Amino acid sequence: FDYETLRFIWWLLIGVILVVFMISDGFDMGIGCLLPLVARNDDERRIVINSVGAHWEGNQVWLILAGGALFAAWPRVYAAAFSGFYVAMILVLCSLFFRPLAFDYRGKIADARWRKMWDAGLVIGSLVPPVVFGIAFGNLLLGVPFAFTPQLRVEYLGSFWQLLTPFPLLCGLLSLGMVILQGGVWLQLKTVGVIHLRSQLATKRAALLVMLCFLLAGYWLWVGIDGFVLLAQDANGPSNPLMKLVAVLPGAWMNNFVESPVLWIFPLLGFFCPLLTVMAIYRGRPGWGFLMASLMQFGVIFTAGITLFPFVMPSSVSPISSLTLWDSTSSQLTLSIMLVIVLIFLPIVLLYTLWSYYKMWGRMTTETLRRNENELY
Amino acid sequence: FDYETLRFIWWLLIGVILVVFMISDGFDMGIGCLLPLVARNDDERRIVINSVGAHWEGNQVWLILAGGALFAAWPRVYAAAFSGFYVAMILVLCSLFFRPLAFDYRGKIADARWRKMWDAGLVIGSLVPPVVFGIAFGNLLLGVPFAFTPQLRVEYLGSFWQLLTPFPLLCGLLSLGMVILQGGVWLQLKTVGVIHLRSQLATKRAALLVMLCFLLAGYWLWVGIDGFVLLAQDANGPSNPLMKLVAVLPGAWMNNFVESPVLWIFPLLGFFCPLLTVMAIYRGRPGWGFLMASLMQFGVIFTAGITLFPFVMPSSVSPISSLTLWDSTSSQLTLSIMLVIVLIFLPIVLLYTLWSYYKMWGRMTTETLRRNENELY
Amino acid sequence: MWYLLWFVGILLMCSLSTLVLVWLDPRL
Amino acid sequence: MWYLLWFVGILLMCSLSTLVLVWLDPRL
Amino acid sequence: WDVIDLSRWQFALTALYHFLFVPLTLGLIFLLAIMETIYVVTGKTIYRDMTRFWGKLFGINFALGVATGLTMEFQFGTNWSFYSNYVGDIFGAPLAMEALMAFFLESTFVGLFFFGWQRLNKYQHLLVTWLVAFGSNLSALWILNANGWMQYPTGAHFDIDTLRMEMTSFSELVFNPVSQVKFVHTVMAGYVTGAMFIMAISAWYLLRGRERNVALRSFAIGSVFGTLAIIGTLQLGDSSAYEVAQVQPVKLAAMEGEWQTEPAPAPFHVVAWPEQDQERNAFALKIPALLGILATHSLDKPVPGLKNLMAETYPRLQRGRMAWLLMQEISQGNREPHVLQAFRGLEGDLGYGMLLSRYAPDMNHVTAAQYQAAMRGAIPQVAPVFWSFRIMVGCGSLLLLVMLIALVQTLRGKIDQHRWVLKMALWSLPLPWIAIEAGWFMTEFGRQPWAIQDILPTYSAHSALTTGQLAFSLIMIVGLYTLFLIAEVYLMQKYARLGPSAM
Amino acid sequence: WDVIDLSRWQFALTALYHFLFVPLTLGLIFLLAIMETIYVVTGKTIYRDMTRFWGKLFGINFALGVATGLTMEFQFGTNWSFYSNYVGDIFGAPLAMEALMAFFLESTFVGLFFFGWQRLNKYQHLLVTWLVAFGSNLSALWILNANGWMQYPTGAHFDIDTLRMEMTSFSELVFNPVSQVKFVHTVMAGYVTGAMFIMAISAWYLLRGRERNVALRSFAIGSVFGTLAIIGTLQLGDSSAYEVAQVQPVKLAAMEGEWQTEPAPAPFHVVAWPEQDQERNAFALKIPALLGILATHSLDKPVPGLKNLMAETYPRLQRGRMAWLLMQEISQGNREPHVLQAFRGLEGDLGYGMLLSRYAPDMNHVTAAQYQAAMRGAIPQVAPVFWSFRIMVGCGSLLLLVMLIALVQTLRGKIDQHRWVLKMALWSLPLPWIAIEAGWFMTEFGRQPWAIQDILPTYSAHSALTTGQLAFSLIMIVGLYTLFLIAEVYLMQKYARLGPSAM
Ligand SMILES: COC1=C(OC)C(=O)C(C/C=C(\C)CC/C=C(/C)CC/C=C(/C)CC/C=C(\C)CC/C=C(\C)CC/C=C(\C)CC/C=C(/C)CCC=C(C)C)=C(C)C1=O
Ligand code: HDD
Ligand code: HDD
Ligand code: HEB
Ligand code: HEB
Repeated sequence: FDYETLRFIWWLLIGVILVVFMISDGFDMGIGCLLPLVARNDDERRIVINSVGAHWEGNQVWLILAGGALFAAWPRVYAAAFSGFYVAMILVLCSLFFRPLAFDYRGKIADARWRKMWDAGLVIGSLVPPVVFGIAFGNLLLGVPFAFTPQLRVEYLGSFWQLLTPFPLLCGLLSLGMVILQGGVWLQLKTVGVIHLRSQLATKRAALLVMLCFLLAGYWLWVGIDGFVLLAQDANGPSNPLMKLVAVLPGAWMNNFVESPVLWIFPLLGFFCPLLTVMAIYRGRPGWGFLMASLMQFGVIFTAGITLFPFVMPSSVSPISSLTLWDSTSSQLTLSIMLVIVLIFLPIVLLYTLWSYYKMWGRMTTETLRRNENELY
Repeated sequence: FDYETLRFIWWLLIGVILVVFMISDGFDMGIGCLLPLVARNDDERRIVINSVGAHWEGNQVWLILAGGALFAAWPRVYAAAFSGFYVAMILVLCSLFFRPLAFDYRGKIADARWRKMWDAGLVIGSLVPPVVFGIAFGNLLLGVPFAFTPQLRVEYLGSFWQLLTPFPLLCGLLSLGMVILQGGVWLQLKTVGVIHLRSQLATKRAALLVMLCFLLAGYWLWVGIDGFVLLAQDANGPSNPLMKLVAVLPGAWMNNFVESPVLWIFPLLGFFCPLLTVMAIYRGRPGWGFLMASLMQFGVIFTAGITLFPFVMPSSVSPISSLTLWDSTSSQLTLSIMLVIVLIFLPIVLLYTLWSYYKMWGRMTTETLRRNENELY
Repeated sequence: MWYLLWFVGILLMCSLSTLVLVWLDPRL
Repeated sequence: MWYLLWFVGILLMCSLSTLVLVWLDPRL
Repeated sequence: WDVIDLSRWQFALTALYHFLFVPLTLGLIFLLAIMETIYVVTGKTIYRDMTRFWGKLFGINFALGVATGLTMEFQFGTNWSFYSNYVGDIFGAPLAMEALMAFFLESTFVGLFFFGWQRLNKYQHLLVTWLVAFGSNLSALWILNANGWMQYPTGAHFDIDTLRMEMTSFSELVFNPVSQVKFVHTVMAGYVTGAMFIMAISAWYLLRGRERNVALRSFAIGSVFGTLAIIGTLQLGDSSAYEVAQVQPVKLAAMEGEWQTEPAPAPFHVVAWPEQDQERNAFALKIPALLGILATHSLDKPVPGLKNLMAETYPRLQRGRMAWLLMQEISQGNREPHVLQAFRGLEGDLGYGMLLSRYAPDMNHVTAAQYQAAMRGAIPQVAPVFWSFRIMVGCGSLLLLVMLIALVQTLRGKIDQHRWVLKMALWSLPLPWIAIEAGWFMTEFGRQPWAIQDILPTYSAHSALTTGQLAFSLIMIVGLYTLFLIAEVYLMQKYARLGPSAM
Repeated sequence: WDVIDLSRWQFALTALYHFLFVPLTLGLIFLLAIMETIYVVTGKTIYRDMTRFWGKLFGINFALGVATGLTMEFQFGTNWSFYSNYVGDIFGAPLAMEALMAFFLESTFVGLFFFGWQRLNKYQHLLVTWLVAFGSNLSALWILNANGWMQYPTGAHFDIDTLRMEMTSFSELVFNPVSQVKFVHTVMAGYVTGAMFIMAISAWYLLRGRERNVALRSFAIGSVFGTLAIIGTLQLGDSSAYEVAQVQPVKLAAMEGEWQTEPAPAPFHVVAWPEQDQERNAFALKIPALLGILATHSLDKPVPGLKNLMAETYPRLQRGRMAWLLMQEISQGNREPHVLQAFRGLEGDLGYGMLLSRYAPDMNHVTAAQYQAAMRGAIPQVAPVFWSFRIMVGCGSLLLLVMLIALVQTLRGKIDQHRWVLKMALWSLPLPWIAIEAGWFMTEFGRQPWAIQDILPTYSAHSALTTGQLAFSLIMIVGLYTLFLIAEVYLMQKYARLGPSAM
């Protein structure tokens, strides 16, 4: 495998892993965020929690897989991103703390205060991570204030508060809308009753919010934010971020779509998928709605990736030392080894996760919860 | 451990192993040889066979242990002895062939011809090996016709028929008497009835034969056979048989006993033990008789060893190249390793063999055989 | 080669515990 | 180190056969 | 406090807190598999109740284990930016592969096991439980492989173009001698922890008349598993000591408190006070010809002392200074043929160059005092390592004795006939945790002057963070971990007091 | 016939005849231990009848195994005097230790097991059976350790004073890489043989309505044990092939029929006719890039050919000629300082010196024709080794397939539902014996020009015996072995036809 082809393949693999994690933990965090907005009773909260209780661990593990894949394929991107967003990563870790404990502990105390506290913890842990990830992505699209020393050591020249500009906040709101839409669609797929109607209404509202936010982000990126241009870079050369030429030009983010009109499908797909899934939900076919929601996640993520195709976390303060997909990559040997390991094991993982979903496909009604009230949490 | 001390310790260990094997396989082959001379009926033959049926394997394994110890500690002695006595070793192997098959097969066919054939095979396999071992020992005491080339390669300058001089034949008869006496004492220890009386008579006759043969051998060695004298030899030097000075002098075999009068106990013990065991058998105490028989075996073997203390298989044709205990020995490292392995494992072997004897101490009467006639062979 | 040794050893420990419990269950 | 591996492996095979026979005996 | 020390303390607390719940999971999942296997084979329904009751506690511990795992994962990027950027090309493969295979297996099938009782049959449930156990163990396998590569680098070469160490051979990266022994040892220690936990709870039940059916079977399983696992972990601890002696003489010298090289019958200290102001021990209790036999498996093989190691590293310090100067010249774009040829030599001492950089403000001119300071800093604090090693060995011996007594009582069929046996089983509950924490602390503190052994010191591997920025995270995680530990221990106590009869 | 060839044929026949009964004992004793363990655990008396019935046949085979063992033991001294005198200092330790420990254990406890049914309780009887199995396996361990040292000498140095090779390090003598793999492989092959024997007899019983209680349990035990053992023995066969490739390239080249060195994707022949008049194969069927992957575990590692090996041994032949001249000068008492200093160099080629001594009447002056003859004789007959290897591999694959099918049928609980499965189990009975004899023949014939690899050729290791003296022994042992084989096979057939119901 050629080094340039290997790097492009691993970039695509990172995109696919992010899409799959987004789908899974997105319906998970949609359940978490719709717990207070839909379930007005303790029984309803128990139903919605047990809807994803069995499979939530296998969805969270996708986040760990994404972190490990970043640490392996793109150690520079991993280090710079998790060092600059130190407070953000601490916040997301504190949020993800509650989800296992909230799932496994709230059903073991009869007191209402304990259940309320753990429900609040679960809601926080399902709400904060998507918003913070959206903020970080928006900052990446805007330019992270960091630079590299002549020795490849990364130092940060910013604070957490400087990441709270309106554009990353809008991106975080968009991510929250996407995850709550995914959770609402999953509720359509499992729950039946008043929860079904409330989840349908929430899904329609989330789809409208996602469409409006995506259009606003597109306009703002078109007319508000300048972009980075990779003038020259050795695709097959060593991963040395310093050895590059890059200049900042207005409207550079749209160059990938203008040069290749075939790439316009991803923004169009990600924009029109929420409408299609709303139509499917109103048509009474939750399966096609879930497929449309998954396509929405994939299209939005890959649109974001294509907009940043030659740049991964560009640096605003220093045009040079901005990490790319060509740079910030491990050596060819370990990259190929990781690629072959992924090709060997990932299909098996998908196969047995699908088998686990198949064996646990029963609907979560009130009578089923009441029959197994002792064990289900 | 000093090299000379190590070699002397291993010589003593070889002597002890030979004594133990002699006791065990001696009572075994005494059973084998007294099978036709005592058991006049199929039931009696079955009784005497099952008397040592369980423990015979653990007695034969002593022969393999002696062979391996010779091959390890004294590779030169092993090679020369088993090459010069090629026909003798073939005969003893053919004799030992029958004993396992005779034990395990004669009880599985109802025909009398099969039982008679396997009884004859067992008698041959219990009779030939002691006689051939006695003949070989007598030839060693007389001088094996072999020599060493300047390169340490051994060639034989004799034939099997030349080993049939009267003195080795007398030694073989003495060995046969010893083994049949041991077997008769073991029969006294286990069997009760007419077999007991016949075994007592056979034991008395065997003791008389052993005493007479030992006295005749002593007289013949005193007045008939000249001996080898080790003038000079490097005790701690390398095991090179060529580097030695040795001359043949009449009456040299008695030098060890004359120089050290304390060594006369072994011949006296080996001569007076058969009388003591006959007295014990006539006194009705088979245990003391067995102890006296074991002391007889030990005393006779160690008398033979002391007579050949500085020479192991001397060569008659060539005074030089006659193997000794100082020469014909492995290196110090492997000798010490074998010694420590023996010191570790041999006591455990003795302990669990004694435990096995303890668990199988029941007398072999006719009623016991009849109760378990289906399984016992 | 300690990985295969550990695999065989843990399976051995599991089977030994299962056998001991099967033998000992009536005796309790 | 194959000696210890063989020891653990043969004990594992013995215990696996014993367990399979214990499970399968009523089903025969 | 210093930023580097604060980050080290944060990682220490996070790792200890995370590993307060990992060995319990490792042991308990296999004991649950044992109970499920017995239920499938014998057909008796008692073992199903046993495995349900123990799986409740297993899930209670597993939730917090998962919670701490995320922080353990992200701490490398949050607090060790330079370390990650330096060693990622070789360190990402185990971390990524573990999450790819073992974490996926355990995460999916733990939910399938908890919620698949009614749907899956007995055989499918047993297979799911076995998959959970194997995935949980393979995750430890890959993590400990990464840690072993940290202890003993293999298949690693520095690259001027990327200013980092890149993977050279995956085969020797996976099968390095330290990693295999470390993995087997830690997994056996986790098995011992789980078995002792089961035995302690069963003994507490048997001390009263509350439970006698579940308690006896659970005690028997725990006793047999604990005896086998304690034998295995003692053997693997001896093997790990041999590997440390072969690979990291400094760590072994710190463990045994050996300052000066001594003849082959080297006396093994059992009690000493390794003061560092004077390079010697205090009121040492020496057993002659003991440490030399164990460390070298023979005689006539002297064990190097700390003073000799420092004396040997002094030329390594000079070569590292030269290498650091050459590397800085290379990085500044000064492409000279002489510099390029010279950097290939003395390339493996760059870690000592970084040590001098920490201990010498000016690299070009260095005085003897700076070299002395670097040599003093080249070794860890001997006393904590020595005492941690002694505590771990003593607790391991006590575990062996207790589990042998328990096995003897179990095989006799009279478990509850002696109150003192049950009391000993109960009071031995904290000992596996104490021993395992002490052993892990000794392992990660014996290599103290090195984030990677002889490659990258820990001081230079830190990221660019301020005191307050790190203190906020430290306070937040410490408070959350304290609250979570209180809640988890309360739930564990409550459901151990409740008993299997409640469900 | 020649004396050396006659002695080689005698050893061949004796070894094959002895090993016609050893793998059966090795497998059957452990299967008896399995049956006894099941009887002790479950308590059902059916397994006691099973173990009695199978122990009858076990003893029938064991008697003849013991009978042949004595000749195998004494043949070294009777027919290989020079070999023993040359390598005893290193070869006696395994032979003596085996008889000291394993032979004693098995010999005592086999009688204790046969005659201790009524006296010893169930637990003592089970312990005795386990001791018998472990001793029987340890004997194979030590014997195969000796044979592995023969295949790959280790810890051996020539000594001028004793004109023999003396032991240098016991630790590496015991733990040599070839010996461990050979031991595990042979023991697993014996397990496969025993399991297939049990399965074949059980299938023969099940083909009729004679037995259905003992037969089904015995078939299940045999199937499970055979599947596990066949997996183990295939893995260990691959490991043995790797070890042979690493240590003895000549044997590997003979096995694969490789004459000329070829690029890294070396095609693995499956069918060829290795003619020796012309150093090439005939109508070869080559699978590209197959043998290189298996032999070297990677690519870019070419496998040497026979021609290259001969070309490399030619300088070794010259050095061996020099060494043999120097050694003969030393042995004649010619103590010259120059000779003493020169013998230390080129000391390890003395085996090639002995080869030249065989192939050159005059050592001082040697022509090119004699060197060519020695080079031709430096390699074994390629065709028998090649065909033996192919036969062994094919029979192993067939065993794997048959035992997998048997295991699948057993786990389903429907063993007798298909007649063809039982017929396949029956007709696969001779296959383990064919494969094991072929593998042993290939092992002991691939090193043909060497009694000890690169140390002592087989031709010079023979004793000083005449044609008639050896022919008498050969005729006697051949006749006795033929009669004993007839009797043993008749008894085995009779008691397999009789069935367990008779007793
Ligand atoms: C003209 O076309 C366009 C529009 O109009 C139609 C737009 O509206 C827009 C604006 C739209 C957006 C900015 C929306 C972006 C998409 C989403 C889902 C919002 C961001 C929130 C998320 C949760 C995304 C998922 C991200 C994460 C879980 C991790 C975020 C990264 C962190 C913490 C640091 C590590 C860095 C990375 C993973 C970067 C990896 C590299 C990439 C190129 C991104 C990934 C994608 C690929 C294909 C590899 C664009 C860009 C456009 O091109
Ligand atoms: C025993 C070896 C071991 C060690 C030293 C560690 N872990 Fe761990 N970890 C486990 C073994 C383990 C496990 C057995 O896989 C756990 C225990 C409880 C659990 O849920 O899985 C766990 C959980 C766990 C998880 C959550 C798994 C999931 O929910 O998908 C992650 C991400 C990590 N660990 C990562 C780490 C990292 C990055 C460590 C070092 C910095 C670390 N662990 C130390
Ligand atoms: C499997 C490995 C193996 C091999 C290659 C050999 N043997 Fe063997 N031998 C056994 C394994 C064994 C055993 C398993 O220990 C036997 C099988 C039947 C028996 O009674 O023990 C046997 C019996 C046996 C006995 C009889 C044991 C006794 O009654 O005390 C002796 C003395 C030997 N062997 C010696 C040898 C020698 C010197 C061999 C090579 C020249 C040899 N065996 C080949
Ligand atoms: C608890 C339980 C336990 C036990 C029993 C043990 C047992 C032991 N041990 Fe141990 N360790 C431990 C826990 C432990 N351990 C840990 C945790 C660790 C860490 C990890 C590894 O493995 O490494 C160790 C490790 C270890 C080490 C190091 C290694 C490395 O680092 O790699 C050493 C030296 C030891 C010693 C020891 C000894 C001598 C013994 C015996 C007595 N340890
Ligand atoms: C029978 C059964 C069996 C089996 C299955 C096997 C399987 C196998 N195999 Fe084997 N082998 C054998 C039997 C066998 N085998 C024997 C007997 C031997 C000899 C001994 C040893 O081990 O060595 C061998 C050995 C062997 C060798 C050699 C080694 C030495 O010499 O040391 C080789 C190469 C082989 C190959 C092989 C392969 C490739 C396989 C897979 C297919 N093999």
